[PDB]
Amino acid sequence: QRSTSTPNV
Amino acid sequence: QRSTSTPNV
Amino acid sequence: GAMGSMERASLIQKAKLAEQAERYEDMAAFMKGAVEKGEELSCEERNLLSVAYKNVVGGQRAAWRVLSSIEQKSNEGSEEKGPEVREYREKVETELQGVCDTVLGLLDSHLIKEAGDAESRVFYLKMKGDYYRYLAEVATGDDKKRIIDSARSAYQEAMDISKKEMPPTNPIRLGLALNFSVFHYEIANSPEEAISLAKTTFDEAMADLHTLSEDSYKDSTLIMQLLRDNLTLWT
Amino acid sequence: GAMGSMERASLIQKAKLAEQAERYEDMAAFMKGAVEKGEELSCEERNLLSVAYKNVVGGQRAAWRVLSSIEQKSNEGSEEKGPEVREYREKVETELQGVCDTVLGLLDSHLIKEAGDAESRVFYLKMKGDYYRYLAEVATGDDKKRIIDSARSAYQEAMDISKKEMPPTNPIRLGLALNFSVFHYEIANSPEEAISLAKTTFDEAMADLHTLSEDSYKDSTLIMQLLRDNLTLWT
Ligand SMILES: [Cl-]
Ligand SMILES: [Cl-]
Ligand SMILES: [Mg+2]
Ligand SMILES: [Mg+2]
Ligand SMILES: [Mg+2]
Ligand SMILES: [Mg+2]
Ligand SMILES: [Mg+2]
Ligand SMILES: [Mg+2]
Repeated sequence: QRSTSTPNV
Repeated sequence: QRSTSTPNV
Repeated sequence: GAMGSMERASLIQKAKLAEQAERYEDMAAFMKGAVEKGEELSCEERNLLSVAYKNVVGGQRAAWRVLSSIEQKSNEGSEEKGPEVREYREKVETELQGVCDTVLGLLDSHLIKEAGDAESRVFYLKMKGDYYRYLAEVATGDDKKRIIDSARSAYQEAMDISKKEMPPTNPIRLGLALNFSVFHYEIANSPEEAISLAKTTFDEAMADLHTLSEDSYKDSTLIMQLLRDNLTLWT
Repeated sequence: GAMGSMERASLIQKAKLAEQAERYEDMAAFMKGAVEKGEELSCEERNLLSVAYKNVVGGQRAAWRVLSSIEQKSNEGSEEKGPEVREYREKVETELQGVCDTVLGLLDSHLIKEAGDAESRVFYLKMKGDYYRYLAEVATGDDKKRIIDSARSAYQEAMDISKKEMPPTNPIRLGLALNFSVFHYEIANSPEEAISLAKTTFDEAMADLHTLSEDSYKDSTLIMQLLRDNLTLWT
């Protein structure tokens, strides 16, 4: 499962 | 609310 | 003909990959290239063509509706914002029309004329009706009427063949009837025709389900449920 | 410079419309045009630029991962299917690299050099690190090392400025730390560095929340939760 990067909003 | 047309699969 | 140098089978392979990757613009381009090889399409290939373009135009239609709603709101004590909303709606609209024209062009040169089996001919005529319907959704000019008539004519030819040549549960026959019913309700200002067509189609299919395998049953009942959903919305 | 004839303000307006319509390729093209006007970008405009390109490259990355997985499976008693999977993965990869190069080019000509406030400079350096990181995800050649180093260098410069000039709860500082921690874990083979950075960042932010308004609290805690999600995944 992939690490979370910054959201796009 | 929009009518349902054929699915795309 | 950017795809002119690629093998037919490689185009079909890459269309399937593009589908898996949710790259529908690429999928459509690969399938256009495959069509332009000039051979008729198998059932699976026809469905790849349809899925690709339906996903592309579906995204365009959704965007157009967003922009059209903003534009309509702008035209109500709304502050003047200049030409940009109209310009950008027009940009999207033109691109949508271009995709419809491309599909129609494939159908006219030469998919329909080479399609002799009912399954292929109905499929392509349904496509023709659908892409004219999409053109009709955005039409306002001296030609909305002619576009509507083109959709109607394609759907009607498809219907006539499907009724003669396919069982009432055939998924293409059902899907055609579904989409033509949407045309009647949403485009042609004929809700009673829409309701009648959906009801008759559903009922005749119901009465033929007993002839089907478990898997064909599943295919037919999926589309029948859509007819029912529209009937519930419309009544 | 297809956007060279459009007013800056019209480009920004249309970028916002494109965002509403989920037309991120158009959004990115409008924002590229706005950048190329040569004026510095406001905070809102910087965010439009970032949202646009992140959505475009995000779709490309997802597609690349699908295709790469298929390709890897092909290279295991797998039947020979010919060059098509590799070709199409390469097509997508090249397009992804092109988008990264375009963003990097905007940053280099001349967003970063004109950015003197910490908020702008950190934002652009974070972007630089991120797009090199995306290039690193697909790199295998004699240059994966140099690409990794370019990402690292950009992130590090951003970190140094953010630590000097911004509070520990600043969302850009937090987001930078989040993305740099991902770089460490996913790209640089440094999971312990990733974990340390995420933990320190979270804890220092926690200790500064008391200084914030309700709305700033909400902004900071959103990103802090992402740090926590990674820590939970990684430990
Ligand atoms: Cl426009
Ligand atoms: Cl390719
Ligand atoms: Mg050949
Ligand atoms: Mg027009
Ligand atoms: Mg009545
Ligand atoms: Mg001007
Ligand atoms: Mg390559
Ligand atoms: Mg350890």
